[PDB]
Amino acid sequence: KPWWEDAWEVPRETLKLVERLGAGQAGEVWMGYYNGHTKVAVKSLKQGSMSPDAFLAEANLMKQLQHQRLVRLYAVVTQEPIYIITEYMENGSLVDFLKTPSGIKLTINKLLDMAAQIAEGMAFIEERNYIHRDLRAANILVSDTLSCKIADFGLARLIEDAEYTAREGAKFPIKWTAPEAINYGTFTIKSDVWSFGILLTEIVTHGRIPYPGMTNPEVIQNLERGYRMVRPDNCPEELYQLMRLCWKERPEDRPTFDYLRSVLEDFFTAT
Repeated sequence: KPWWEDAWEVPRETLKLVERLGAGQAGEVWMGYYNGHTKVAVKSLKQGSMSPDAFLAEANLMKQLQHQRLVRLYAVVTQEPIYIITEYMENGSLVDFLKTPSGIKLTINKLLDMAAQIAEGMAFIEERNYIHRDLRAANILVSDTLSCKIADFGLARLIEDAEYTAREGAKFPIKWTAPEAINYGTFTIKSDVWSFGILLTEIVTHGRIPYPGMTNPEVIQNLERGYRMVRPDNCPEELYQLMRLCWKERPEDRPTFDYLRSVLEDFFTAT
């Protein structure tokens, strides 16, 4: 729908940017207010860094994925400078939140609860035939009530058949990416499953880098031998075994997100 009929377009006058939340080569993210009273996050495009069409594509996809466990699209301003306005998550990225005084104090029970919330959002993404491709603790946002939501849908894609193939020179974070994706550029919801297992290690170590003390080549070498990440310190064996399921060799042997959600809720409502 053209902007003049688009229920999501808002005049830029409705927004007041107050504090920078994040910055990058492609733009910034600011906390601001919509119509004076409503707190929101505003993602601005750094003019020239990337195509505006590319930037806006993420908003168009978010329109198709509305769910409580996914950061919600609020509005867009499609005239330059362009903005994607979204739901504000007070405690920022989970990977950062877990290192704060509040985060450090969380019990394993609350961490299990948070993992279950994340699996619940991915189960929605899964059932709608989408994939995220950048599932890591940096991309999980935390609300003021310590509820988690999936964010950053830049790489997210609608899966027509069963797989999306990235193009030749596409590069991805080796430590979080599934081997078939590193090797063949092939992504499916099972690749996200692999990433979730890695994400679980980030939750339990309060934000530590996965595969401690290893470089990317060492990670690849170890994986190809049949090894997986060494048990993190103070990681409940039940959770470690759930991670191992996420890291099954064959994509088809990895569980669904709805299965992971169900198990993590049992773990939580046990601890």
